[PDB]
Amino acid sequence: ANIVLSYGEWPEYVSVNRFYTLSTKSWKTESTGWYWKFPDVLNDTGVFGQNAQFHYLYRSGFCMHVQCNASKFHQGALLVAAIPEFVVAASSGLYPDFAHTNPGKNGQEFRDPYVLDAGIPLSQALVFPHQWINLRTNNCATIIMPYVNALPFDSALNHSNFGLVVIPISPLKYCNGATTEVPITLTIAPLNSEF
Amino acid sequence: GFPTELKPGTNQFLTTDDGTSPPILPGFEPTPLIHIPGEFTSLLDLCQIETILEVNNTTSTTGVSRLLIPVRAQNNVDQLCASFQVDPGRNGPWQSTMVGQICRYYTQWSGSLKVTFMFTGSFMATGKMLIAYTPPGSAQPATREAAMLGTHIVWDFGLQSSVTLVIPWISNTHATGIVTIWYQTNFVVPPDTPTEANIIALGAAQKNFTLKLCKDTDEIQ
Amino acid sequence: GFPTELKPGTNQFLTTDDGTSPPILPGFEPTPLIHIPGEFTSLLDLCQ
Amino acid sequence: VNEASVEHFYSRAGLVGVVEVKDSGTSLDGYTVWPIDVMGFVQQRRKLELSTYMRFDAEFTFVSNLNDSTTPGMLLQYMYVPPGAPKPDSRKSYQWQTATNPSVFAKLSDPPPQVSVPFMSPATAYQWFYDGYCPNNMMGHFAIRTVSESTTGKNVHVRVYMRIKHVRAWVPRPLRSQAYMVKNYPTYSQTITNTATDRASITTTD
Amino acid sequence: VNEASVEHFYSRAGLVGVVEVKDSGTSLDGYTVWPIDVMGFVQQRRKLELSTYMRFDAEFTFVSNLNDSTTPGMLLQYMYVPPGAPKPDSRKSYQWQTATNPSVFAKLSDPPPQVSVPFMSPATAYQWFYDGYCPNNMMGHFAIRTVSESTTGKNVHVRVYMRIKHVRAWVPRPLRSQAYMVKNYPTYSQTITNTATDRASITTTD
Amino acid sequence: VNEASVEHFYSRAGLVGVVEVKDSGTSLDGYTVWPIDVMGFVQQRRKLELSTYMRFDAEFTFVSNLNDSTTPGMLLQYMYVPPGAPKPDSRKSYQWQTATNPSVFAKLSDPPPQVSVPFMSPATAYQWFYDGYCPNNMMGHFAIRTVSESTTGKNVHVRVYMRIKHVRAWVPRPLRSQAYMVKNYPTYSQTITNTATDRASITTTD
Repeated sequence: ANIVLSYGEWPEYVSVNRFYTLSTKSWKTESTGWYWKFPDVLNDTGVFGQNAQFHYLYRSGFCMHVQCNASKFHQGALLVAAIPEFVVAASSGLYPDFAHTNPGKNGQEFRDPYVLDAGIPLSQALVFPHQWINLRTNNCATIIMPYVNALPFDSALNHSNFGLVVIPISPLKYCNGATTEVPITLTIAPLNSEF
Repeated sequence: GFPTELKPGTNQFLTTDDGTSPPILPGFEPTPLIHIPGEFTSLLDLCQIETILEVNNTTSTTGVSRLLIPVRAQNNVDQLCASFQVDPGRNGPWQSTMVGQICRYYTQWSGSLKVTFMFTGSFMATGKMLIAYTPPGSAQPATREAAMLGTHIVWDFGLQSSVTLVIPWISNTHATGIVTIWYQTNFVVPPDTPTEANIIALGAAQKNFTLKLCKDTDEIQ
Repeated sequence: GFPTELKPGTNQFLTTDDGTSPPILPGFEPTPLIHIPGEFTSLLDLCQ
Repeated sequence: VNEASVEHFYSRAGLVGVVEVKDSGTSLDGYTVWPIDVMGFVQQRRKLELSTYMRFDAEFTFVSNLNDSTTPGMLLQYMYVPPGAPKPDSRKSYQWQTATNPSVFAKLSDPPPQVSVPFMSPATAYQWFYDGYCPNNMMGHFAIRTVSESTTGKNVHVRVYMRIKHVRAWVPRPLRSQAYMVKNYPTYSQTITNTATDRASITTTD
Repeated sequence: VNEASVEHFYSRAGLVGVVEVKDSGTSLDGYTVWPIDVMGFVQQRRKLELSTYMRFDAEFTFVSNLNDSTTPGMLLQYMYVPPGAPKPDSRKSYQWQTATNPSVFAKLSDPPPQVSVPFMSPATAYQWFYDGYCPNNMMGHFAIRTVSESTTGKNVHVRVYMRIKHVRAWVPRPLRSQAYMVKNYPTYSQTITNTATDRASITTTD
Repeated sequence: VNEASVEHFYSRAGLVGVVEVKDSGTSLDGYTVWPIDVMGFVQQRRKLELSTYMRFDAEFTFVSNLNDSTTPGMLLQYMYVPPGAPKPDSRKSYQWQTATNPSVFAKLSDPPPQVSVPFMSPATAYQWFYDGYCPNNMMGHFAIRTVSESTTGKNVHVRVYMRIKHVRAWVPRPLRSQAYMVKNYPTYSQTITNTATDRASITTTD
């Protein structure tokens, strides 16, 4: 399909290289968005969680796919973005708690989508390797992501390389009789991993 | 050689100057460089990325709702829907895009632009629309029968999902164009389907674009 | 040549600098060198 | 064009801070320290945060003067301490004489001193945003002393200018629309302000 | 010959204006601005209006002195602002520290400062006469400040000299016989004066 | 690497001693002598005693100042006497005018004087330890005089910096763990101190 390769370069260096299907999220008329830190989303699941928590050093690339499941009588549009070094700020104790900074595999719901919860206009969050989802055109999106870092071979339990963000620009709406929540599904597949 | 005489300009410090200074830590060696994937060298190529434009800048609208254009069905066939100017550097709709925030660090610019529209409605919705551009130094059209004469493009969102237009050439400094959206045909809908939709503006620049003078910006934080 | 203008950094003394200084005893000659057996040149090889 | 370059975008000198050593009145001391930074002003913050990773060199210039634009011939000392080293704590402490803290000597009536400093970092680039878990990118300090035995009674005002060379930026990010509140942290106020000016209607113009 | 050239006709230095910054008496301020011009004197006007279109570069020299030909060692600052930019409005305003307004620092007892400025115009040449529908050919300004905290009480007198290089003139026109009245406009008086001296008769001579 | 070298280990400038010539109060004299050394400070002693035989050259710099960081224009004289020669003994003795004691003249308000001295030794290298049977390695002296007829009443403070070039070290030896007590002799105190910090047990750690 219409796969996008971030920055045009692949990472380029059985049991721990397989598809991991995450929890499904429900989309409603009122909704802000969700995000996931990506060096940790899998730090509690499968073999990958075990060898990441044991070994000191880590490096890897990733491939992500987002799927929708709606009908021809629904309407909406989403945006999927990947942000290297996504730091989350706190509005006015100058210290966000652990939950927002390091959410589990289920992610955290956005509080203020307009400023991207970091004072970022969100009208410019397209320089990042993004993609669009329109409920009348298609229902899929794929993204490749190499291993960006300043110092090679960093930690996996004390660092966050990047984050993935999904935001509804246009609001969901429908007519009477239709299901009141389209589901969304996310999958991951580690590629060229090292320890 | 030895017979030298000094000349005016001696012992002055000029901020906009480059020369030679001795190192303070001779023999030190820095960390070797490696290959970080992304790299931007030219500042001008950041204006080619298409960002979203804010045309709903009207009081009593806040949040993320200031980014969409509402289109209805009960509206008549011949009337205006929306309009905005072209000036990137000036205040207004072009303040929420990377072209109109990087043109505040310079004074003179010239070239062509690019605007892309996108429709987000139900699959079984059909209709037509009209988009026009009035050249610089004229009057805004009052009827669609007058906007039909100049430069325009028809759009049927029931058969296409996105359309694009290109401005020929603009050049401002420090009266500059206008674009309008008109209705042509109403909005048709089958039973048990919503009667609302939205549009996105998606402004951007072109390959012929130059900046000619450096100055500090004014929109502080 | 003759048309020269001085630049910032003049008349300063930097400790971590090397340059040229005139000799104070011109014409003097030192004792010739001979071969003392042991010789360490690199400081890093004392850790082995 | 050449003017629309990363090389020319960051290639200028400019003030980064003012330092005054006071030896009169209620305060009678001869030394003053200053932690070197690159993001002490808002405008340079918004221009340096268009990227995430950077690597460059720095050149520093010192202009010093009395309180009435007069330039007598008293001597002064400028010393730079690398990161991970004790800093002076008195007018005539022991640290003022060490062979590894590069120091320079100049008079008050002379062309301004000018020095250069290499790229000091244990990584391959500087980071303004760090998602992992008093400037963050430590570079050093500058201790300024007037060489004298007893007090002098005259205050000195010092400004400093920095030029950066051989810039390299890698990944971009959008600019900032919210007001700055705290240093080293992106915390923002609770009254979100719209990025664009307002208009009476979507079908009106001037 | 070489002496009867356009190149040698305009190639000389000369005064263009005098500026005094006053910090004593009823006026206690530290700054003064001056709009740069090329036609502030009558003689240079009549020599620059032999043509209509011109293109050149400029070099500026500054000589500064007290009121009794004395040269102490107080510091001074010269700043140039390009067209289309705010100008300072106070002794210690914010505009005195900007990285894009090229400024220079020099002392009062030193060889005179000397700087050069390129050809600044949005057209292909300057125009002294414009038939279409506060100098007309805007080029910039010069703000001069004495770096001090409080007042000084001493006035400063400054002169400025300009040299022009690489001249190019295109279309000529006759000279001026009427007296100048207003700047930027060719308005002339109502008493027309004859261009030639008078004579008793057409058949007489000395 | 280049940084872990004998060449870079010893290649730095640094203070070796301070000298003050006093001509006020109970002491009214114009001259002061200083026996040049290389091991007047503890840190340089422990760094120069990692070897036994060495050979190098030396460069000396002089910084001089009043007691209030002021630099008037009085004249001064610096003279170096080679080993095996009488030294001055009065403000205006005969030894101040000899053609074989290299002397230099400089003012108090000028860039610091800088001179170089060759490798002065009757052997092929210097020895810090001599098993056979007032520095040991005699090199010379420095006499400093203010050229004047009568007294002046103003004291002068002088510091001196030394750089060494073309180093050569031959045989190494371990460092020092005991406190220094006397110069030119390795005598140590009677309370032997352990080289390593203490621990509660051989099976405990933090």
